[PDB]
Amino acid sequence: VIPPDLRPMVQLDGGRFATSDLNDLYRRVINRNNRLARLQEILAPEIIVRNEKRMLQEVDALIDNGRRGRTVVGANNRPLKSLSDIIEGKQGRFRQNLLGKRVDYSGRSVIVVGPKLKIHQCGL
Amino acid sequence: TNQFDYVKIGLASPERIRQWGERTLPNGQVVGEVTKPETINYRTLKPEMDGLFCERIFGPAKDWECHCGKYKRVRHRGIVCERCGVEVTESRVRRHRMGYIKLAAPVAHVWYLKGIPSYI
Amino acid sequence: VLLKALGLSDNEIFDALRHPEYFQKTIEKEGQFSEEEALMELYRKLRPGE
Amino acid sequence: EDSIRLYLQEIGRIRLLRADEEIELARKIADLLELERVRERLSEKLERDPRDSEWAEAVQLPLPAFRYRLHIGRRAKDKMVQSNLRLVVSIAKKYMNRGLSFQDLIQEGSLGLIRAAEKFDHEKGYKFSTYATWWIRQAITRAIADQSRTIRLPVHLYETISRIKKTTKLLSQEMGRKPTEEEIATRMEMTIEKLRFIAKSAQLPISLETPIGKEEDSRLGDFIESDGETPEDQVSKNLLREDLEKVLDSLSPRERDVLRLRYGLDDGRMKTLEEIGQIFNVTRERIRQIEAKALRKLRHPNRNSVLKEYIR
Repeated sequence: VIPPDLRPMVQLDGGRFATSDLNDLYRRVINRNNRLARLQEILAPEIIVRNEKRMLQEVDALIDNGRRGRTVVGANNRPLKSLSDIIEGKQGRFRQNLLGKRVDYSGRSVIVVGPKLKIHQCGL
Repeated sequence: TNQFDYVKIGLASPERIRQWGERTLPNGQVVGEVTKPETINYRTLKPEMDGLFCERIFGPAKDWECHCGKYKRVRHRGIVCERCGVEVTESRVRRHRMGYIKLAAPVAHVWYLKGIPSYI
Repeated sequence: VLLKALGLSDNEIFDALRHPEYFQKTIEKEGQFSEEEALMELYRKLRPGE
Repeated sequence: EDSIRLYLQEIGRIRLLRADEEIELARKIADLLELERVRERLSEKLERDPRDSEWAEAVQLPLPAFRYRLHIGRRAKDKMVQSNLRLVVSIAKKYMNRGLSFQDLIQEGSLGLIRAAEKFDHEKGYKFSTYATWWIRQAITRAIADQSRTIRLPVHLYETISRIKKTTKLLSQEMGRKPTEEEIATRMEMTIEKLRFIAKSAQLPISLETPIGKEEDSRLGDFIESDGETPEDQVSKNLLREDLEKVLDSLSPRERDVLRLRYGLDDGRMKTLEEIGQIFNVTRERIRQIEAKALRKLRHPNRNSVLKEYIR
């Protein structure tokens, strides 16, 4: 289970405190795990236990909202970016978050015509 | 740089992932897990017990401060909140600690499963 | 077709009339409706199990 | 491609077996009550349970014979259980998913069912159709909202947030829609501030990984830092902190070496007046004086006059 500070819960004052999208996986997953066990003992019918084991193996969604059950839904029925959906696409961390970090110290201003200066040197 | 050399990779394993995650402590005891869903309580703003953002097993929030409280200043380097699971440092160690849901059932990993290859 | 609604005696040779299935169905098609109209391709493969 | 369908699809045919077996179960309803109830009364006198089968019944009971009481008495409160697993959909529908999942809003309802049987009540005069539900809907709810917003809510709050304005909605009578204003607080006997307190604490967190907008280069949350150090004050403070002692260079080392860092500084912040009293010159006085001496060996503005820009 990944550490908390990094999936973190975020801060916007007002009550709209965004939180995250894998801790809710968990949120699932832990509950499906505990509530279950918390059947075991009472050993009541498997209709509420053996049937949950699937709602337990369902943790597969944690690992991928998306392979193989229908995905679970997000704020907009999105494939809740699975923990296995962070460093996966070109826009998914991974390379873009390392091979192509953005980075600091430099400029980004419109390059208008300015042939007055020489070539070996630019005009800042 | 130097300290690292080359990266092997194999199927991980509980009992092997049972080597990290848990962090026994001189309460003399045994800490790893998590059990119960959580972020912080609403009113206060800090995780709880278990708790997915634990301020104890996971570590600090305000840097060098036991959830038990009575904890300020830093220089300590072993603190274990006498009466809590707060073992402070810098609030950095928190980023370097994992736990586990401890599946009651022996669930299998989707990454073999419907896997394009479906090794399993 | 017509084996789920308006299963009127050969109503197709009354609405189609011109070459509906070479003018007379095919092999594989039978057009039984007694238990197909509102009861086939609806549970006979559709929507299964009950 | 569906386990909900599964529920159908294997229990949509499950019936209620009528309510006649209620008494057939009643015999067992008890009997189990017993069999345990003894066996833990017997836990409870002693041995905290000898883990003995016979003690599984205060009255005598041949092992296999009583093994027939249980299992049979159990399928009684198990078949009927599996049987009473159709109308439950009512609770699902009424509570859709309660910001969770239809299924979780029925499996938590299953936590009911059992919490019926037991304290379903035989020889009552009608089915738990008016009592089973009861649990059901009191067991879901409790969940639901225990469940699901990843911030647990106390009920005194997650209900005020859904009552303070609800009431008002109706309380709007004799007023203009949104009734009064802070009188609402008074109406429910509260202080606005707590009200906002409750108002603020509502809705839910934003995605923080949702598209910035109509366009892309955007899951939200590409999107803040709180704290690093703003390189600026990490190259500052070190200089400052370090200099706080690195400019300690306008005094003799009798104090420069000791009181340098008050009683702590750089330290968590302490080892104090006593200690130095001993720790350095078997003093107790000399701490305060030579410390005051140095405590001024820096202030007349020329002493250590190289960090005046500090103005801090």
